[PDB]
Amino acid sequence: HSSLHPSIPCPRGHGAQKAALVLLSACLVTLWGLGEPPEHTLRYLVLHLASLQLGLLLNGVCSLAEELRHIHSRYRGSYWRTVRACLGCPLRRGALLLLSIYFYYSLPPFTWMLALLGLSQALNILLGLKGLAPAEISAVCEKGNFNVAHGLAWSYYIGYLRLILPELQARIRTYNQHYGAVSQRLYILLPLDCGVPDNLSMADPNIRFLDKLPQQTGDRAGIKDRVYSNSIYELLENGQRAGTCVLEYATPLQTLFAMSQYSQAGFSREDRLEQAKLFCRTLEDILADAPESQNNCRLIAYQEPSFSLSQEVLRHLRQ
Amino acid sequence: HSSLHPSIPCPRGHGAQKAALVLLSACLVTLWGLGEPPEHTLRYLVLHLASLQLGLLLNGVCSLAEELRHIHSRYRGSYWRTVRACLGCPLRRGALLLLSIYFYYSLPNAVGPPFTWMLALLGLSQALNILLGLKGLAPAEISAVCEKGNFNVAHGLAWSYYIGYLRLILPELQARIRTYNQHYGAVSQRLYILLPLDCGVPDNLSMADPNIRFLDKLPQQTGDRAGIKDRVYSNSIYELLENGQRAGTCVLEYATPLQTLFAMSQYSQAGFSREDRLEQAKLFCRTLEDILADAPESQNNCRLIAYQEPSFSLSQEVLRHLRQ
Amino acid sequence: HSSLHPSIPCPRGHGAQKAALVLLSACLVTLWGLGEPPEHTLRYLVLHLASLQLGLLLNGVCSLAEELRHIHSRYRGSYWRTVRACLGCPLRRGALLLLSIYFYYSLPNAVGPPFTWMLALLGLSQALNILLGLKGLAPAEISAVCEKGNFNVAHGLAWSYYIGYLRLILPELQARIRTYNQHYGAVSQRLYILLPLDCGVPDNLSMADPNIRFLDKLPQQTGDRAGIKDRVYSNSIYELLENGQRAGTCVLEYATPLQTLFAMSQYSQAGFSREDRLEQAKLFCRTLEDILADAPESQNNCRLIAYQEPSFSLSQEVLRHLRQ
Amino acid sequence: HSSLHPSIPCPRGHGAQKAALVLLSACLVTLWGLGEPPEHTLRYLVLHLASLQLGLLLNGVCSLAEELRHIHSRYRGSYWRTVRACLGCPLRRGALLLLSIYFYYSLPPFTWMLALLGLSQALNILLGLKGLAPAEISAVCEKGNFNVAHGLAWSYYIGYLRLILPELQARIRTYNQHYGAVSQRLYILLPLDCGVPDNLSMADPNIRFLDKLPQQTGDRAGIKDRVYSNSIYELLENGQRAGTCVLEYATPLQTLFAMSQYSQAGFSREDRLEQAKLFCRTLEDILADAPESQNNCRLIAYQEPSFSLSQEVLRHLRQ
Ligand SMILES: CCCCCCCC/C=C\CCCCCCCC(=O)OC[C@H](COP(=O)(O)O[C@@H]1[C@H](O)[C@H](OP(=O)(O)O)[C@@H](O)[C@H](OP(=O)(O)O)[C@H]1O)OC(=O)CCCCCCC/C=C\CCCCCCCC
Ligand SMILES: CCCCCCCC/C=C\CCCCCCCC(=O)OC[C@H](COP(=O)(O)O[C@@H]1[C@H](O)[C@H](OP(=O)(O)O)[C@@H](O)[C@H](OP(=O)(O)O)[C@H]1O)OC(=O)CCCCCCC/C=C\CCCCCCCC
Ligand SMILES: Nc1nc(=O)c2ncn([C@@H]3O[C@@H]4COP(=O)(O)O[C@H]5[C@@H](O)[C@H](n6cnc7c(N)ncnc76)O[C@@H]5COP(=O)(O)O[C@@H]3[C@@H]4O)c2[nH]1
Ligand SMILES: Nc1nc(=O)c2ncn([C@@H]3O[C@@H]4COP(=O)(O)O[C@H]5[C@@H](O)[C@H](n6cnc7c(N)ncnc76)O[C@@H]5COP(=O)(O)O[C@@H]3[C@@H]4O)c2[nH]1
Ligand SMILES: CC(C)CCC[C@@H](C)[C@H]1CC[C@H]2[C@@H]3CC=C4C[C@@H](OC(=O)CCC(=O)O)CC[C@]4(C)[C@H]3CC[C@]12C
Ligand SMILES: CC(C)CCC[C@@H](C)[C@H]1CC[C@H]2[C@@H]3CC=C4C[C@@H](OC(=O)CCC(=O)O)CC[C@]4(C)[C@H]3CC[C@]12C
Ligand SMILES: CC1(C)C(=O)N(Cc2c(F)cccc2Cl)c2cc(C(=O)NCc3c(F)cc(F)cc3F)ccc21
Ligand SMILES: CC1(C)C(=O)N(Cc2c(F)cccc2Cl)c2cc(C(=O)NCc3c(F)cc(F)cc3F)ccc21
Repeated sequence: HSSLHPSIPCPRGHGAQKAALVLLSACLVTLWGLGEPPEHTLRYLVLHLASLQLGLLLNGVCSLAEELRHIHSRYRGSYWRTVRACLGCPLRRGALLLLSIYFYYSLPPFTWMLALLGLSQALNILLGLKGLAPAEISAVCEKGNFNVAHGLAWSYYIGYLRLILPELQARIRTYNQHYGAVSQRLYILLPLDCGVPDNLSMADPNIRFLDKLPQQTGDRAGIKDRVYSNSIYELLENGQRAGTCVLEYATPLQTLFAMSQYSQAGFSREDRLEQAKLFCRTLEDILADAPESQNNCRLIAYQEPSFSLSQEVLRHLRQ
Repeated sequence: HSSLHPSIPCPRGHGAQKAALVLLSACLVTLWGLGEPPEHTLRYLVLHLASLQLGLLLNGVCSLAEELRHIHSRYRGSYWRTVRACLGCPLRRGALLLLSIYFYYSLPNAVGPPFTWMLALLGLSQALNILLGLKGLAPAEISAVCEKGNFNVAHGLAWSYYIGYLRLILPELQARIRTYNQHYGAVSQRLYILLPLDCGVPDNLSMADPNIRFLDKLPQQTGDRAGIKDRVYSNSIYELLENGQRAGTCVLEYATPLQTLFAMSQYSQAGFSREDRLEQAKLFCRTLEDILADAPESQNNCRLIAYQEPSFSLSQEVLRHLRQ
Repeated sequence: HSSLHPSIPCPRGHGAQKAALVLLSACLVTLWGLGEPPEHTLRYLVLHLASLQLGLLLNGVCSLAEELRHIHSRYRGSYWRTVRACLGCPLRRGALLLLSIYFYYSLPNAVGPPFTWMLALLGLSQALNILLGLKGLAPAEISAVCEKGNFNVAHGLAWSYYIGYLRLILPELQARIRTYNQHYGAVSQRLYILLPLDCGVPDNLSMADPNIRFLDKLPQQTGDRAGIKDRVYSNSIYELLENGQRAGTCVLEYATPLQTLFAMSQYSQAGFSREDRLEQAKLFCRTLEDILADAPESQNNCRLIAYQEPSFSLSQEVLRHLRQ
Repeated sequence: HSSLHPSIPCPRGHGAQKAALVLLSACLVTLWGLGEPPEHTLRYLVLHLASLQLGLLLNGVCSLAEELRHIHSRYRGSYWRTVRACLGCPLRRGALLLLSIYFYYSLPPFTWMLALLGLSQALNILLGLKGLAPAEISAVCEKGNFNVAHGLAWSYYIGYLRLILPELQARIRTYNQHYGAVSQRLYILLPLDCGVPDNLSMADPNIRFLDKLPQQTGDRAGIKDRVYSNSIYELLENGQRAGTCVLEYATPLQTLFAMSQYSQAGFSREDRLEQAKLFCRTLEDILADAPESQNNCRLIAYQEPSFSLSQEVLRHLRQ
């Protein structure tokens, strides 16, 4: 469970499997109560599974009709890779297919039923009856890591935080020697609504600006001088300075907001809120394990309901 | 169809629906030939669809158990949104469930068990599907769902690259190039972005090809971003050597997000494989190409270079686009 | 739900689908009670749906005749796009047409004629529907289609008002107000927009309410737009009288697009009725409210006043929002 | 047929009615050939129409379930207005409904068939089978004038062109007296792709800028001084001035482009192109009839494929 903010969803668990197990127990008890012959039960069950497997075969063929066009670009020119992409594993799938064919032909008309199954399966593709529910899609994305926020969080850590955080420790001490000493941490603001104004004082006038740390420079991706700059802010309580820290907005959140505005992005407000929460979770998880963040940085997540933002930083700064 | 590189896949098309239509026509012709009673055909088709709908109901009920745990964080604390996520649409799904229940209870059936026995078996089979994983999507179906939904990481990386870096710098780039030319051969008036589909992206460009060397940088651009008081955007100028003599000079850079894809491959915590890296690298190029095409700020002031290593041509690749 | 005024309609909801679900449940219960053979029920339901699909095919064929004339101008000169526009989706529609033809030819029927006789009658009835206009949409269905598709004129007017005027001026408005206050009681730091749902909008605001009078204008703002070298955006300052003494002063204007709606009502060539004017005027307010809510440039620097005349309160209405 | 550009679609005609008439003739000839009893033909036809009318009644009831919620806001608190909105005209609809009920009950089970019809109609709403085709929607919008471009064109004429064009004649002469005399017309550019750059020279360097006309001022909508300004441009051919005119981009086209970019607008690229063409057509039609445009303005529509834009203005300027 995340410690940043209550609104952050936890990773999905096994609850579906437990519900399926309860359903299995109930179904078996019901079959025991009904008193129908066990052999007929087994026959019907195996026939149903065989029919499902054959429907899977036909759906895979329909998908293969599409994937073969991409054979060169996506599948590097191998027909077998395309076939596996459509069927998952041709060996296991072929074994189950042969078993299903044998059992469905033996146990019982085969040809008429096969045609009826193909007709049913074709309508599923054309009508779209097998479109997955939002929860099913969300679970698939989270397990596979097919998420916008996943890439943004790793991009943020790999590029910015990985480089600057080690140097941050040295730079802050240099500033304190040159100059009221500032806290020895970088504080990152995570607005779950993705506000992120470019001037921090506009967010809260109690946060006012102070001189900058020494610039950090590095050679990167063919640009010989990438300059990394950090600003210092003072926090006002009762109208006087009550804290001083190096402060940031998570810039990737600004990308999520902009994606929500552009029509070409295909990115909605609901996607923005879900991905914003996900971005916080994965960034929290990575920094926990990351060697670079010994004690160097702090994450602050908040959700505006007259807001406390200045007090929010102070609370963690005092903490 | 992408113009950057032959290997970049085109967006998926309707071919699956065309194959489904061919299959449907063939199945109808086969039923016509078989000569079985039409009423039996219709009855059993409807019964199969009804059984599928009931299995969907039960699977959603199983899913609903997990989502109810997240109700407060993921679904705004409302039960209806949870049920909507699990079942897709309560009204349409309820209508189809009523139809399925009515027709399966009412109609005679010889291929399937009576209603209650059938329901017990259907729940048993759905529980087996859930526990064993017998219904998992194929990787091609997952890819189709992701590309239709825009769930890929490369989509987010490309949009971040456009919104943060290019959208700001490209407008100012013309003025900075004119200033550099007037203050000072004259650099070309475009920014050239290199896209290695293998995601190598060395920091020191000289390491990639000795025929590329570094000149004095463009004037720095500064702007206030995300609560940081103004920060530097900088660009480097390079000269290109043909047989050891300058054939061309240009403003040039690697696409930084490709380094993120490569690093994500190395880190175990990322759950990102090398196969994903190549797939997402191609998708990044395709997405960025589409963005810059429509983007008004990027009209003819930007150019993309995409290549894959087969002694490499890199310096010639940049020269090719410059003289073109 | 809009906050501007009680009379502004909320967006349409799902109530129609809920009523349809209630109807479906009642019909299923009625069929259950009637005790007629289930197979007859299923057969005749399927036959009715098949007849509807064939009628749709014929109607699309009739429509296709008109669209083929426009092929080059409206459909890029491609036949497939014309057929797509007429039939919606060739693949899905073809699948359903094959199903309909197969089942109607194959199944026995007592309520309808044999296949060819039925086809002749169905074409006759569809031709009558087209010629007589017997299938025209009700005005409520047209309104639902328009609001779902965003086909209303008020949508375009609101988006033009936001994109052209407010998006530019509102950011500069703060600096202009600060400049006016420093150069010089002090005007409030917000722009107030008046929205008469009757679309009166007189040019001279003093004519609307003598208690409103005009002060020295804000500094002019100039910018280059649409091939015109810089042009003036100007705003007027007003003072508000309570019992003949200044209670408040503000920057204020009528929403110009409402004059367009009123004028469109007067002009015969516009094909725009007074009933449409009131409907679109409310929709304009609702659309603008939604735009400014999400728009980042309009955060707390803009305010909307909406009212309908029942001796009018106008000056008090502005005062209400100022002190609030 | 529009004279601006070939790409502009003409208003839809009667072709559908002619096709329906041909279909009617073919169906009647087919019925004559089949030789089935005419009385059975009439009975079946009337029963089909009656069933369609009853389905219409039930659909109207389902819609009324929704519209009643809006009774106060949209329908000014009248139940009868809501009922008419759902049914179109309760008198004619009730007459046809009573006739349909009578004929369907008399001619033939009624109750079972009525329930089956209701079940069929309910599925149409829930499944959405009656969603109109794009061409049907487009025809409805064009006839009803439910279009974004319709409002934009009238807004452009009512506000800008109506006011300035009369004054334009006087102002141009004033400029010629003060000062190479410029053409006595306003030229408006209509890019069907909705490009519309803010600086015209950027579109084509052969178009260069020249001093402005005297400013026009007016009192408008509570703003005491609305200033209307027009710029003058010179056109280069063979590298020297070859023309001088007052030149404009149609600003509403810029709105269409921006709407295409914003996600909140629900406006696509295809909508942008269709509405851009429609905007040209309606603006062409209105100015033809409008009293104000005696000879004062010219419309130029072009569609970029290295473009001739400067030559395009010259061609019409020479014309
Ligand atoms: C009485 C019943 C009533 C019901 C209605 C039935 C009426 C059927 C009527 C008419 C058919 C339409 C006109 C035909 C002529 C055009 C064809 C062509 O000659 O065209 C063919 C066309 C190639 O063209 P292309 O070279 O341009 O490639 C384009 C590519 O397809 C696009 O791919 P995609 O759409 O995103 O998937 C891409 O997007 C696009 O890109 P770009 O933007 O550049 O244009 C281009 O590349 O596709 C094909 O080969 C597929 C052709 C086969 C698909 C047929 C579906 C199944 C149909 C019927 C079922 C019966 C089958 C078995 C029957 C025997 C019994 C078992
Ligand atoms: C064995 C079969 C398996 C198949 C599945 C069947 C299972 C059925 C199961 C469970 C039902 C769901 C839980 C029920 C408790 C919640 C209800 C509530 O108590 O709630 C009621 C809720 C009011 O609430 P509310 O005050 O919050 O108003 C909101 C409003 O509705 C929203 O309007 P809309 O959705 O855009 O149309 C607006 O958008 C939202 O706005 P906001 O954003 O502010 O929230 C709010 O205003 O609506 C209603 O009165 C409608 C209630 C009736 C609709 C029922 C549909 C027909 C259903 C079944 C057919 C059988 C009928 C006849 C049967 C007898 C035989 C003839
Ligand atoms: N070649 C190049 N030169 C630049 O100056 C530059 N600036 C940004 N970018 C790249 O474009 C995109 C925009 O960055 P964004 O701010 O949205 O996310 C950035 C941002 O959240 C953070 N970050 C990076 N640099 C800074 C910086 N100087 N100051 C504050 N935050 C920074 O870390 C994220 C990833 O940066 P990069 O992974 O190195 O590549 C970025 C990114 O892909 C640049 N690319
Ligand atoms: N109150 C107010 N003060 C202004 O300065 C102002 N400027 C524009 N607008 C209004 O915002 C909207 C956006 O204008 P757009 O340019 O996109 O369409 C404008 C534009 O295409 C054209 N037009 C109007 N004024 C000018 C002008 N000065 N110069 C060139 N074109 C103009 O005619 C259209 C309708 O103008 P109005 O219908 O009177 O109100 C406009 C409009 O509703 C203003 N509203
Ligand atoms: C399950 C199917 C077969 C039958 C359901 C019929 C009705 C009882 C359903 C249909 C749609 C439902 C409504 C759709 C929308 C809403 C808004 C929804 O919004 C909230 O207030 C909570 C969301 C949030 O927290 O933001 C609350 C439930 C409610 C009233 C629902 C209540 C139950 C309704 C009426
Ligand atoms: C009518 C139904 C029942 C059967 C149709 C089956 C096929 C013959 C159809 C299905 C989709 C069609 C294709 C879908 C997409 C295109 C792209 C389309 O694009 C263009 O080149 C013209 C558009 C333009 O002018 O931009 C040309 C037709 C084509 C090849 C179509 C040809 C005919 C196809 C293969
Ligand atoms: C398309 C066609 C003709 C077909 O090929 N099958 C294969 C098949 C099964 F899928 C299932 C069992 C036997 C056969 Cl033989 C089929 C089945 C039904 C049916 O009524 N299934 C209910 C049902 C069960 F019988 C057992 C179960 F465990 C769950 C369940 F939901 C209707 C039509 C068909
Ligand atoms: C739902 C139910 C039971 C019902 O209420 N009707 C009413 C009705 C008609 F709609 C049409 C005719 C008679 C009746 Cl009685 C119906 C009809 C059919 C059918 O086969 N229609 C073919 C068909 C025709 F018969 C004549 C025609 F001019 C065109 C056409 F397409 C199937 C099921 C039903």
